[PDB]
Amino acid sequence: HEWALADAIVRTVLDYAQREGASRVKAVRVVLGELQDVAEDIVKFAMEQLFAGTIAEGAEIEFVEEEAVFKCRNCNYEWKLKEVKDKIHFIPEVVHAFLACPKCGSHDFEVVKGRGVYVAGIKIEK
Amino acid sequence: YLPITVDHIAGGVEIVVGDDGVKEVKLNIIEGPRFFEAITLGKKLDEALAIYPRICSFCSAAHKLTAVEAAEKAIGFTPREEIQALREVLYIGDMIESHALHLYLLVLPDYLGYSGPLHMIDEYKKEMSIALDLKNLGSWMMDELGHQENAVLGGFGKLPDKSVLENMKRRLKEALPKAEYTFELFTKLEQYETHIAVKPRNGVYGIYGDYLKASDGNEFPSEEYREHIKEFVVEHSFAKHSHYHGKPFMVGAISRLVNNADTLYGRAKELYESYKDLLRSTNPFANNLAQALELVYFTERAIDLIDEALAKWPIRPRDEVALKDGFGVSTTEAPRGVLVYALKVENGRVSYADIITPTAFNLAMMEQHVRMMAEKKLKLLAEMVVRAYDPCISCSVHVA
Ligand SMILES: [Zn+2]
Repeated sequence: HEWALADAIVRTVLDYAQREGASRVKAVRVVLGELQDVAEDIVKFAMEQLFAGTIAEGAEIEFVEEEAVFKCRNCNYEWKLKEVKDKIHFIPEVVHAFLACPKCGSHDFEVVKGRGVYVAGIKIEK
Repeated sequence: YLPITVDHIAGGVEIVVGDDGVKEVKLNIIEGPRFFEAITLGKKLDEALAIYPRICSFCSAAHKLTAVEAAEKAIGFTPREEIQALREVLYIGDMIESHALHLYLLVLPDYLGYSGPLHMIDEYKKEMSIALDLKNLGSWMMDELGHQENAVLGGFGKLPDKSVLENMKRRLKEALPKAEYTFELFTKLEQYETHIAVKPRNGVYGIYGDYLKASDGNEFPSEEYREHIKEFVVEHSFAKHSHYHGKPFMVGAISRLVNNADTLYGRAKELYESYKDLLRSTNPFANNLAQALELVYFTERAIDLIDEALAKWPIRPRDEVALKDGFGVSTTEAPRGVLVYALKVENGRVSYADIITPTAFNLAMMEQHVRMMAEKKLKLLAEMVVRAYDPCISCSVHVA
């Protein structure tokens, strides 16, 4: 969810600022996996709202979307999501069952990149 | 800027239990529509009116139906009685669908202990038949009158044929005994399992029905009043509770029955006069039963509205002229409870937007409804307490 994710981000950033003794936060850059169905505008907004009343208020939020990388072990083959994108309703779904390894015929492919979300850049003012 | 790496490890309720008893109960089940309230502004009135039904679209049609009202309430222009009654008809269909779905798919597995595929042949055959009939009826009403983008300000985009309306009336006439049977079935099943205590009820008050109204409903009613909303859970806050008159209160079918009892008529009035004791103003579960009663009332009233709609055979959607600096606060009565739409318009564009959901009203008392004393199993009881309020979606998590 957008608000819960943004809340996690806010709490985490405020905690880190409480660790480094930051007086104020000026800018925040967050890298998000494309597997997340959250809308960037909603998340950004929620972050902007929960930052109010804190030292991280008025910070510039920048989102960086990373791609998703799948790797099937049945033939040790790696492929991307954009390749399977072009091949309409309910297009996004859990890749666990929705799609296979396009080469072998077995769907047990391990998610390597694009599943998680992490903060990339923080502008600390102390 | 400076680049670093912090991997972030990423809807239900949480109850922390203990050997000496339960200590802390908390929930973060819904988000704030604030985002929409900030993106709908600056856009066209119709644009914002197209963005609004995105919030809790599980019951979409209701929102766009009160939004427009607020818009009219902003421009001062009043819709005709015919189109108003039509809005009330669509509203009724939505009500029927939502309540049928909720009551039968959620409350019946709670009491009958069903899980997995709800379709069974040993039982729930006639009940699934009825539920499907009601669902299909309501959804068909919404598909005919309303897919989407049908309801426009001042007047509608497209109106169905009169024959479809007559046939709809016939369908209702055929659907009534199933709603009566539903009311019976929900008159049979259990209340308070016990969670029963003083809960303020809150529901709008209309002249003939609790469908649409301009005055809030409480032991001390009010036409336009803003109640104290409290930001809670701040450590783990996802939403802000609401305190009417400085106290947790409840909305829903129960509230509409308590406040608008005398406004009721027909078979529903008789069933109410009969089961007057079974639905108490202090029990969350009776709401379910009440909804079943509302599956009867709104089935009959609709017909009258149709006979109010056939008062004028030629029907044409009127048009309105926008008004600058216009404040319009429509307070409707969604199936979830009273829904609030506050819209102030300036220069034909959105200036102020404040939308409040019934779920937010029920959240405080639902948090207060937890006097559950059991030793697990209790997750199911809590889930029944929650589904007694008809949430959009819910789940129980117990920390031991
Ligand atoms: Zn493979």
